Amino acid sequence: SKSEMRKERINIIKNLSNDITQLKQLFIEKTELLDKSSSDLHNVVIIEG
Amino acid sequence: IFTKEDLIN
Repeated sequence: SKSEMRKERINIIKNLSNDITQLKQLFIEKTELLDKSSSDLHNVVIIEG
Repeated sequence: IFTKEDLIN
């Protein structure tokens, strides 16, 4: 029991870490994509002449 | 740092 209970603890903690991994990967990815669009926006500007 | 829109210009 308790051996496999601990293994399935590890499994559900692994699932939770997969959820955190989804959070990190996709949100940092789309955030850096927003930053790419920001350099398209905030860093492609015309003012002077 | 350096950007590609530099190279676009």
